[PDB]
Amino acid sequence: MSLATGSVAPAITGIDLKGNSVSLNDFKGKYVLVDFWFAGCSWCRKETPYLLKTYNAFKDKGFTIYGVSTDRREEDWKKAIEEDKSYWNQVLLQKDDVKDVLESYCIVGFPHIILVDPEGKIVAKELRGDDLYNTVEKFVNGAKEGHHHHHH
Repeated sequence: MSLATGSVAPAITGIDLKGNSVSLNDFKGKYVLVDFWFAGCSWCRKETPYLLKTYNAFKDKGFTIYGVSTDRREEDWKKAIEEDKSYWNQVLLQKDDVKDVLESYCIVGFPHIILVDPEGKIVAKELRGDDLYNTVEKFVNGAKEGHHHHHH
């Protein structure tokens, strides 16, 4: 396929709540959940709760949800964050950046969720519902700790 599990993902250029251009490399030290969404997308608004739980539970473990939105307005992007109550790293995709980013990810449809590792590679994707949480938990949570004393 165009993209594959383990392939390096391009850098996204999204504007933060203040107005700074934040890239993917700036969070390139955690498992980055790249969510492609916008206020006009019906299904993204449905999986918001799952992402919200996932972000708050894994942010400290070593994970971060990078929500990329590029709706009609910045005001509406801000509005959508208030609507969804989606408290995570939301970025406003620059209208030109959208073109490259969406295309290059082999993206011609929405929604779409990909799991990027700290090395910026798409480890997994198409994670659905609570499974996106469960899959991050599946990998990072435990069973690789080793319990070197006996329990820890």
